[PDB]
Amino acid sequence: MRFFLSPPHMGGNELKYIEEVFKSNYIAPLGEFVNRFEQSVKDYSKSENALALNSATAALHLALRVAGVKQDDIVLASSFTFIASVAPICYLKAKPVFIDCDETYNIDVDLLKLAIKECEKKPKALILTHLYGNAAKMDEIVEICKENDIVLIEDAAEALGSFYKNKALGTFGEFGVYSYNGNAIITTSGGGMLIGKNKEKIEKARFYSTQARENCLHYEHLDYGYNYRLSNVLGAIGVAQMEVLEQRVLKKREIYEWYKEFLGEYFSFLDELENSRSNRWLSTALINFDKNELNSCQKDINISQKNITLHPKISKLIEDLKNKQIETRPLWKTMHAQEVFKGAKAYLNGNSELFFQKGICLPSGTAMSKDDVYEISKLILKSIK
Amino acid sequence: MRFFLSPPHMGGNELKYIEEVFKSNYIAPLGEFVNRFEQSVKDYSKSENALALNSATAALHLALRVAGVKQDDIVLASSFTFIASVAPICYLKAKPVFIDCDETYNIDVDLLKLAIKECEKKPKALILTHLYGNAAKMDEIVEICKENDIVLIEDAAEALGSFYKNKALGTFGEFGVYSYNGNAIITTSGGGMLIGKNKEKIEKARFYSTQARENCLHYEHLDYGYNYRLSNVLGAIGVAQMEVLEQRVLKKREIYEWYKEFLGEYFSFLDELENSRSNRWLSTALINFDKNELNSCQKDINISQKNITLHPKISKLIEDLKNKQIETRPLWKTMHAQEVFKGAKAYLNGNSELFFQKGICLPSGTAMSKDDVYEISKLILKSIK
Ligand SMILES: CC(=O)N[C@H]1[C@@H](OP(=O)(O)OP(=O)(O)OC[C@H]2O[C@@H](n3ccc(=O)[nH]c3=O)[C@H](O)[C@@H]2O)O[C@H](C)[C@@H](/N=C/c2c(COP(=O)(O)O)cnc(C)c2O)[C@@H]1O
Ligand SMILES: CC(=O)N[C@H]1[C@@H](OP(=O)(O)OP(=O)(O)OC[C@H]2O[C@@H](n3ccc(=O)[nH]c3=O)[C@H](O)[C@@H]2O)O[C@H](C)[C@@H](/N=C/c2c(COP(=O)(O)O)cnc(C)c2O)[C@@H]1O
Repeated sequence: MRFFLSPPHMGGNELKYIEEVFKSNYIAPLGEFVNRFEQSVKDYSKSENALALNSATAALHLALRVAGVKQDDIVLASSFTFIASVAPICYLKAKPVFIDCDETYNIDVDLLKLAIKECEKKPKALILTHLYGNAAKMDEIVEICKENDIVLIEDAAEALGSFYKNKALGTFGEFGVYSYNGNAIITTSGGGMLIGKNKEKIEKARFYSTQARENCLHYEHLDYGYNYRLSNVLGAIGVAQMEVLEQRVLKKREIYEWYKEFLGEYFSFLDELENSRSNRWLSTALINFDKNELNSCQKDINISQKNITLHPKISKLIEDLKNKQIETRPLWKTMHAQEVFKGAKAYLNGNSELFFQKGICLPSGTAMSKDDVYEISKLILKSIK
Repeated sequence: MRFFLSPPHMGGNELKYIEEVFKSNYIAPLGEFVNRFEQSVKDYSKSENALALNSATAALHLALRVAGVKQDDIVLASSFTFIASVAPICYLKAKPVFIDCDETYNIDVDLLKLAIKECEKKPKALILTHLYGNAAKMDEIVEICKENDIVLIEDAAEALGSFYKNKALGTFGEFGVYSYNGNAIITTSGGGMLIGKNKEKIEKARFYSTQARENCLHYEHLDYGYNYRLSNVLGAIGVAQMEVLEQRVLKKREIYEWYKEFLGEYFSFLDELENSRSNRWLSTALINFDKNELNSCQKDINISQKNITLHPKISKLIEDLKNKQIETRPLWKTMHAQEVFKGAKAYLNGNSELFFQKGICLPSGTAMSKDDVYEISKLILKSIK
């Protein structure tokens, strides 16, 4: 393939810091660059607490554990998301209630109110995805969660570098998670950060992350925990990648603006919320789309596996570009159509399914030039007419 | 500290292979060195299947999941072990039944038979620790598990490089796990390998390891999974470390033989099983110990948190050596005395608690010379008389 969605983009101080790790001989999930990695996420996000982990999935698992979610507790979540977001609900055997999205790709604010209202019992938490870097309607969701005493866990796994009203996505919730998996805006080759408001709670996540050891020489355990802690070698990568995070954000936004410029007449590019700044982690576009097709229903279902057919120009577009060795992908297939979540409760308004029909993820690698985006865009244009 | 239990010992091709990873641009939990890492574990262990993961804890979690352990299923396990071994029982909300150890530090064979006999229902699996690299009585345990249709999962997390009757520890069970955490005989700075007999099953673990995706472009999920997959950068480390594994094994055994030579008159060093080869991951020694103190009881309890006092010469020995900047540690404090496992069923014969009293983990780093071991040993001798 010539172009991937969002491959690694390295070329900083990664090797240099890794060599410092080798010199230290802390070849372990702890050490100076774990610490520095967490410092850098605090410096950037302005969250006061950060815990370097091996994945954002782990971060969410810990956020939920530390929030006191138990078996059969209700956890609200975004339907329009990647399964990692909600897999931890399954780990804790909590009961997921999935909620459709709005014009930002994120949980719809009125559906949220509906879903909470109709829970058979007070929901304990909400995992809010910020899909593709886009901010959800935070003042509203935050307030709703405050009003209902719902722990907000922002899943900003795709949204490191996104902002709403000058605040880092991740810093509104009690908890925030960022991914540094291989295709994230920056990477540790696999990694994550759990940030949060409560220093005790984060430090409790920290305790869980290293097998729930009491502070003593022998092994003493009042609870059970995990091995979730991030490798210091990978922490080094994290540090060097954090050095270019903002540069990456700035570039992903340029690439999106380019796509808009080359494809604007023929695709719909939904706007980020005024008073936000999406990291545009992937540039996405909707074909044959009118915003007034949104909210074509308001219902709750028990989920069944559902086959959703791509708009024909999307499936052709994917195939055409694949033949020219350009990776594109459908938008995330809603959890409300997934077999894994058979039986679980979901609120629909039609939107996530409609986005899956008409949407596409475009190559958004920050190593691409304008000319790259240009040649990709004209193959996209060739394909559709 | 001048000497740690088992720090990283690098100095091979680690940086070289990491640089190859950077050149590849697979800065992700997949790629060539993940693959090569798994190949090397197959070449060495002779297991036909290997799955590179971020920890041995993950490996065990997957071994249990894939074995079909469900909530409230009984899982037998070693008491004398590190909590990571049994934490996955907790993840699946299975019911642990812990079993005391014999003169090898591993599950006693008769107690095992007892515990199985008295289970309120057929136990689904057994997680057998091979403590400190030492082989448990495999022909017996294997047979017992076969007879009772118990899935044997060897926890060889500490025993990479150990053998029983010419077979790699890890390759007797349906599943085997190895750790490459920061203090293991070799390291990836955090990592593990799930090996096993059944290629389907291992590949099923593989599927779970990357979020349980159906093989298609869009995201389609019939089940939920994890993010457990190992980083390719760390895989590179694994490959280069696997190149010295046997050398390390050979060295750990030398160091043990040295400790025996310098401390033999004053400590008891229990022998590995004839027709085995322990990796001697840590050199361990028992003070004021007679083998006939073993099996001083045969009872089942419901666990309560129990304070076990070190033999005074052990606690003094630890303090004395700590003051000379040498790390020593007690032996692993049995799960049958841990608060976390309050209420759970445990079979005792006295042995694990007696080993905790009189035992010590000695510095066993493979970078140590004979002179190092010598100077450590005479400080040990100074301390005890
Ligand atoms: C391995 C990887 O990159 N995983 C991310 C990805 O999953 P998936 O689509 O299954 O992965 P693939 O694209 O098949 O993986 C191929 C890898 O090869 C790499 N690559 C390819 C070519 C090359 O030359 N070099 C290279 O390295 C790619 O950049 C990529 O990382 O796509 C998802 C959208 C991401 N989402 C994670 C997520 C979580 C959980 O984060 P966690 O992954 O646990 O940190 C929580 N919530 C939400 C809303 C999330 O979205 C995953 O982190
Ligand atoms: C981080 C680490 O090394 N963890 C291993 C260790 O846990 P713990 O005692 O809490 O760790 P500490 O010694 O406090 O960690 C300090 C780290 O700093 C490193 N270090 C220190 C000085 C230096 O200069 N450089 C340096 O890097 C050390 O080598 C060490 O790795 O000691 C346990 C005995 C190991 N056991 C794991 C296990 C599992 C699960 O394996 P997993 O860890 O999930 O791969 C399943 N079953 C069984 C029977 C197991 O035993 C853990 O893998």
